[PDB]
Amino acid sequence: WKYENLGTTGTKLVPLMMPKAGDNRKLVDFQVLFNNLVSTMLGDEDFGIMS
Amino acid sequence: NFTPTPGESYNKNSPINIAAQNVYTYVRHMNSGHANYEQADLMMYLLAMD
Amino acid sequence: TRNDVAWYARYPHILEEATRLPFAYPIGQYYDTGYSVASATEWSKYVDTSLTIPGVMCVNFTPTPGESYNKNSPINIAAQNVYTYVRHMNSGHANYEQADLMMYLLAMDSLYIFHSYVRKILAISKLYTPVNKYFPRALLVALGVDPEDVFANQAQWEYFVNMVAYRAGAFAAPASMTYYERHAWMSNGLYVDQDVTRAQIYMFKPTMLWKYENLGTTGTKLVPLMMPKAGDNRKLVDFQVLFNNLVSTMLGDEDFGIMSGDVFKAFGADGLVKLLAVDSTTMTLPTYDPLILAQIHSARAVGAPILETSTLTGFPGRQWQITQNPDVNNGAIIFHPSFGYDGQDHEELSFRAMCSNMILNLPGEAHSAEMIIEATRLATMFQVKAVPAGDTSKPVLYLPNGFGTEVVNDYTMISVDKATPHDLTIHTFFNNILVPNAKENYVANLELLNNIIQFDWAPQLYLTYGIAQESFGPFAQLNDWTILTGETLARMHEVCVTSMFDVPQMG
Amino acid sequence: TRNDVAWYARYPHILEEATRLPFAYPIGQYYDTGYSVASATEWSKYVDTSLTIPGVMCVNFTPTPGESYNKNSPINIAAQNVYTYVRHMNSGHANYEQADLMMYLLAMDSLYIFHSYVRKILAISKLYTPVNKYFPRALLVALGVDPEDVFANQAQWEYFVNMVAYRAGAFAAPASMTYYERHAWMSNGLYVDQDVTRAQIYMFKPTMLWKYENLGTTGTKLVPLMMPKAGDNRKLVDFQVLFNNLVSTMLGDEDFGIMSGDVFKAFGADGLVKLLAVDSTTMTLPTYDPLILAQIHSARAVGAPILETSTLTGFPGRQWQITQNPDVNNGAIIFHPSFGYDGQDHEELSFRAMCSNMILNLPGEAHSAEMIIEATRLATMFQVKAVPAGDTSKPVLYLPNGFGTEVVNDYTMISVDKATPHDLTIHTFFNNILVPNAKENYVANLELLNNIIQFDWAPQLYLTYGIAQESFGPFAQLNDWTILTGETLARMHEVCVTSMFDVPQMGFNK
Amino acid sequence: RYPHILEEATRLPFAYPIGQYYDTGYSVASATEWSKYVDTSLTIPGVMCV
Amino acid sequence: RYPHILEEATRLPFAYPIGQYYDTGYSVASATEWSKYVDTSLTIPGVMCV
Repeated sequence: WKYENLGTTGTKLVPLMMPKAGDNRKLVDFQVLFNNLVSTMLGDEDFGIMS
Repeated sequence: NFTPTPGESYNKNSPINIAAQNVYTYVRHMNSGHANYEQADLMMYLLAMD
Repeated sequence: TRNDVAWYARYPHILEEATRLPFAYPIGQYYDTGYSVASATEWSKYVDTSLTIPGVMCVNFTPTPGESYNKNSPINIAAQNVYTYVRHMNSGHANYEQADLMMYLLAMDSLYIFHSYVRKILAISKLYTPVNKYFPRALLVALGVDPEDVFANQAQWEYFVNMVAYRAGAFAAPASMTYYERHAWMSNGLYVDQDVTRAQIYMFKPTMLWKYENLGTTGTKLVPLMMPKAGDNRKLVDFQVLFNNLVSTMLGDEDFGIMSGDVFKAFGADGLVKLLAVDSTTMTLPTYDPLILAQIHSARAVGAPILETSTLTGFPGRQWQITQNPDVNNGAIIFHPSFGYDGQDHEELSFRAMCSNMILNLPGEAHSAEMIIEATRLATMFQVKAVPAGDTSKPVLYLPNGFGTEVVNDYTMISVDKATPHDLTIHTFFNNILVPNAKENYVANLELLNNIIQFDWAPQLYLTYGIAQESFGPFAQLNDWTILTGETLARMHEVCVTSMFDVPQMG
Repeated sequence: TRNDVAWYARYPHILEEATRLPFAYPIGQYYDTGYSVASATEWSKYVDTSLTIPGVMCVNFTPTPGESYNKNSPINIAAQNVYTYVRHMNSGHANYEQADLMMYLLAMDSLYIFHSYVRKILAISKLYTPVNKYFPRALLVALGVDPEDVFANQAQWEYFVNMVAYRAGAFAAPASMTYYERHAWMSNGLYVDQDVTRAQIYMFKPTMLWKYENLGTTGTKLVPLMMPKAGDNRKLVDFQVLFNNLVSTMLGDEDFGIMSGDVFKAFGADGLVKLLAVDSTTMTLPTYDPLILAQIHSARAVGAPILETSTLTGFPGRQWQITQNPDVNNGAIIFHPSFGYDGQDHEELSFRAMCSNMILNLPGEAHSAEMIIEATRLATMFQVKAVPAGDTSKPVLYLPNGFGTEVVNDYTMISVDKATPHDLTIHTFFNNILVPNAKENYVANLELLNNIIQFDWAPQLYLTYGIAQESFGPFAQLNDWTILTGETLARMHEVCVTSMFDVPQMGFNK
Repeated sequence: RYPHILEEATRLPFAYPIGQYYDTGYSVASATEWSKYVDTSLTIPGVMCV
Repeated sequence: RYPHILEEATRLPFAYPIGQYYDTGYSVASATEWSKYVDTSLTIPGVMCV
């Protein structure tokens, strides 16, 4: 579940698909996935206040 | 191959909404929390951490 | 001569494994039973798979001083009694009369009911049960508050209720005058219909309160101030302007301070009505009280309060008013409301079913005098019809044969919707329910009836139909009933109005 | 919480004089409430002054051996066990099979039920009470008997009951088989709903009994013999004709004589069912039994029995029958009855409301296994529709998913009328009630509902409105409940039918 | 904290007798339009003779 | 004598986390016409490197 902020009209959790069992993904793909996951969380001050 | 879920939720009487109310009461009121977010925001932060 | 072992004791594991079923379903929750045939989905509404169980029935009441037509009324005799008690305990020349003191003493009751109401709104919000999902939001919706405003603004709500208790606690009122203790007992308390964990809850909410409205040399006139109804999502600003409208004429006023100080000198500080304080740990638990349940079971709803803005075609000047005027009835406190109103300037044809003699029903077979007279408190019977003026009148009004220290206006029931998203449903009704001729409201009326019979001591229903031109009588289960005529209920009402307003011994 | 009012203690004389009220109105007669508003006679039917409290709800049942469509049924397992004990463990005769012995044991139960029936008719007629004017005539009307006949011919009734108990002793049947004890305990008791003075009364009456039929070498039947219904006003001669018709094919059959002597030899005279004698001093007082009330609550009426003269378009061969044939179906006893019949050749569309899963609610919060297994004895859930033989079919029939030792056909409630004679009213109804679109059906249905809610552990109602094409679900006050599906109730039915037909007097499982 | 809730939700009848046909029933119940595509039967054998 | 009213009137959110911008808001709601003459900003610094 990837966090999505819509502002005053709500807040989503959207799917972020993981690699499947034939994909042969390197470390750079998992680093891109982790950067895409925490992208909308470390710069949000709503998340900082709640944290 | 699994998908993490908060449970099925279509009204306020859901387990995730009851848990949202409980954790928002403990964080916001029993401890002096901030007032710029609601219970659904705190629960979705707790769901995004998982 | 040897009795052999039975089958259930020869195979106890078979019996205990076949009968292991999950009981104690949480209420506050929609349940689908499913189909046992499963081909019956072709029979769409002819198969009912829904199971909704209600949780809250709120009794919506109006506090009254009893019926009053002259100075021989029990409220005026009580005014005389309490005024000669207070005046003969206070050295000096008073500036107020007996009627001013009794009108102060009723306005203080409306303040104390307001404080118990907002403290109930506060103390409900901390209730949680896993097996009751109506807690606390259905209780808050039934009291007419926005439930999210109480959780979001909890400290401001606590400040408001503590300031109401501080500002209304500055006035004195006698503690040994059971009117205050009874109204506090009703307004502070959640009542289960049965002493179980998944029980249905009864509440008491004021429909209106009495606002003082000083007039000067032309007397004193307690006016209605309507409370928020269930479904109104009222916030703290609305309850604040309601409190400010209730105290605008008596907060920093000299006459109310003089009357309060005279009551404070007459009755000691131990003899005054104490308002409960509320912290963040204050909780009211649902209790089992058979006296509450006995008077709910024999409650009869009188209808909506008539206001000065309420339009009634053939009835002008019938608004509910506790009045006082030295020009009228020799300065007596006057209150005689007419009943059978619901808004909606037309005749509510279902109030004709309230013209029978009531049935007072109790459980067991031995009934004490205290139980019998406590079970008749919310009961009000009509006596005659009010006379219109103009030979063209749309509603039909009724005069009672006396009433207690409070009358019931309405009942509001909170259940769960059987349609998605299964939110709370709000149904307001009298004892008398009209079922007009349309296909929508037959199954809806049956759902209301099945919802009402879940409540163990629910008020007795009277149902009229449109095409039938016919009312059906008391829809309730009876155990040990008697038939009350209006004169027996009038005598019990006069006894209980006298007992509520009674002052101790000295002069 | 509400300190007591000190004014009531200081003036108890005024409180006692103001609250002298006539409670304990005797039930059995009409009461008028009167008028609070004396001018409300102009609003004639919009004011209800009537108060009709009912007294009797008769549960009309059919005794069953359980559902049986193969040899693995509980009745066939019981047939094998009792035939092994009678034929082989004791030296029995070899001219009959296990299905013959089991059908003899099933035909004896109808005799025992008939004896309990006429014994309850006799014991009711001596009951008169100042507090309950339903006694005894409403109980006698609900059982189908002319109540003046039992009064005028009390000695003849009293000796006929004893003669039934005497002539039933020509046939031997085991006493540890709790099928007989259950049916005798059901069809004789007067059951009170709340354990107070003028409480409501539940009875159990057989709708039909199983009459024995011998086809010779091509099988053996049990066919229905209909009992009188609650308006019939039957004299003693009708009940004597019914008892003569019941034992007509049993006392002259030497297969039954051989099987009777074999059961007598195998179990001994001390281990047989003893229908006990009644004297002139024999009374039944009504009892409080929360197991019986838990049976009546959550009971499910399956409809009328289907007879061979019954007219069912699209269903020509669906008459209720306990049949065995050595050529058919491994020689197993077959009872596969269709349900949902209303006595007419059309679709009773309120039985469509019996197609959802049932609710079983019990008192309290701690239910024992014995209590849960007892409370499901009259519950019957439909499973599938029957297949119509053809394409045109007016009724809709239902196959169950098993049933207990008895199915409910009907309920009959006796109440007083609200119109000016104020006589006894007889209403018969299922759990499912159709309210058709007519101007006079809604107030009558509401009176039926309000009479039903006087009975404490009443059956749960399912009301269908013809104007809305919509049914409403279980009209009852709930408690600690579950949702039962068909397989759980089928497992409980399997358990109880196995436990009823078990004879511990046998040499089995020691 | 709620052992009664757990013990009441999990009381199921185990130990079904073998030698017996079992119908599982439908969980969707509209699926009777899908006649043999839904399998509700449960047969368990008892004897394998060598 | 009235510590409940004192506790309810002084439930204040202290311990604002430093590192982010805070807006104070407007005591006078019409003071947006005086745009830069009203300062609603609060920027607390964290690091001074010598």
